[PDB]
Amino acid sequence: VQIVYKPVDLSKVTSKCGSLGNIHHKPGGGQVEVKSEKLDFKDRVQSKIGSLDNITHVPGGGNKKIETHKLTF
Amino acid sequence: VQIVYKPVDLSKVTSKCGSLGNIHHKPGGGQVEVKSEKLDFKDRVQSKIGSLDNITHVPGGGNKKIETHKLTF
Amino acid sequence: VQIVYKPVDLSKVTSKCGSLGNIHHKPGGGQVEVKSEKLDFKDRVQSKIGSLDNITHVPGGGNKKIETHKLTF
Amino acid sequence: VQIVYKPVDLSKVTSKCGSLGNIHHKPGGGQVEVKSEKLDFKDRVQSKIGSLDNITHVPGGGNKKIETHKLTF
Amino acid sequence: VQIVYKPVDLSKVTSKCGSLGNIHHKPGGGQVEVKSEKLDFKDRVQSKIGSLDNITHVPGGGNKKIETHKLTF
Amino acid sequence: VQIVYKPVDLSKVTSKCGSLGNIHHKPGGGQVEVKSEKLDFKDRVQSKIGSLDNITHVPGGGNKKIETHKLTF
Repeated sequence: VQIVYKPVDLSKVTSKCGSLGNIHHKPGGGQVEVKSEKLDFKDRVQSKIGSLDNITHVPGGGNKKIETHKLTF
Repeated sequence: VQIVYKPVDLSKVTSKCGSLGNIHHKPGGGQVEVKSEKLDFKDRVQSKIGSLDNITHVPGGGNKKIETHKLTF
Repeated sequence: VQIVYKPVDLSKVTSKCGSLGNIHHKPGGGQVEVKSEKLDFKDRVQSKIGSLDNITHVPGGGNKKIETHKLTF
Repeated sequence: VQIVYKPVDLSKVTSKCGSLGNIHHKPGGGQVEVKSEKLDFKDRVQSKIGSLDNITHVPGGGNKKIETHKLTF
Repeated sequence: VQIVYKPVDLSKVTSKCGSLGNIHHKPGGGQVEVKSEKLDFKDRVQSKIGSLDNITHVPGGGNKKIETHKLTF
Repeated sequence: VQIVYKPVDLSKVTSKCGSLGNIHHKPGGGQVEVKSEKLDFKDRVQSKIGSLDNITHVPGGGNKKIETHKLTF
């Protein structure tokens, strides 16, 4: 048995941007009011209140090559 | 048996943008009011209140190449 | 048995951005008011209140190559 | 009279367990509210209220051999 | 008369357990409220209120041999 | 008369546990409120209130051999 596994790649993944900017992200500008009375928790509680986990992501290029080569005999 | 596995790939994935910008994202500009009375929880609670997990994502190029090569004998 | 595993890569993953900036991220500009009376917790509590885990991420290039080679006999 | 009582016993009672666990028992997570007004007992009273006599029993092996030998002459 | 009582035993009662754990027992997580007004008792009262007599029993082996030999003459 | 009473035992009652642990027992996590007004008892009263007589029992091996021999002549 001969197996020859010779995949060849000359690919390009490219971008050109003349400028990138003037980007505004303002989560949670409105007031948040939470009022709790006489509550009863008999098991686990997770509480998030306000402005959490918000992302601004502005990469000058966010290009991806994802590449898997697999041989199973 | 001979198996010759010789795929060749000269592809290009490309973008050009003259400029990118003036982008405005404003989640949760409105007020949030939560009033809770006499509630009773016999099991687990997850609570999110306000402005959470909002994404602004402005890649100057967001190009993707996804590529899988598989041989099973 | 011969297995010859000779994958060849000449790839490029690239970006050019002429300028990158004027990026604004303002989570939680609104007031957060949390008022609790007579609450009763009989198991674990996690509480986050205010402005937490917000990300600004502005890489001059955030390009990725991900490349996996596997041979199983 | 000759009586020979010679039962012979090479038996095995056996278990193998790869792992045992992740067992949750939560009796009485609901509230109990008892309101008694103007009751009249002319004899003995036994009252159990709440969470009583609850068993969790998790033996790593819970085998029984029960063996009775009786001779009546 | 000859009576020869000679039961011969080579029994085994056995377990092998790879691990035993992650056992949770939470009786009476709910509240108990007992309100008694104007009650009359002519005879004996036993009252149990709350979380009583609850058992967690986790033996790494719980094997029993129970073995009774009786001769009546 | 001859009575020979020669029961013979080579038995074993056995366990092997690779690890034992991570056992949690929390009786009476809920509050107990008892309010008694204008009650009248003409005989003995036993009252248990709160968290009483609760057992945790975790023996590394909790095997039993019970072996009873009786000859009645």
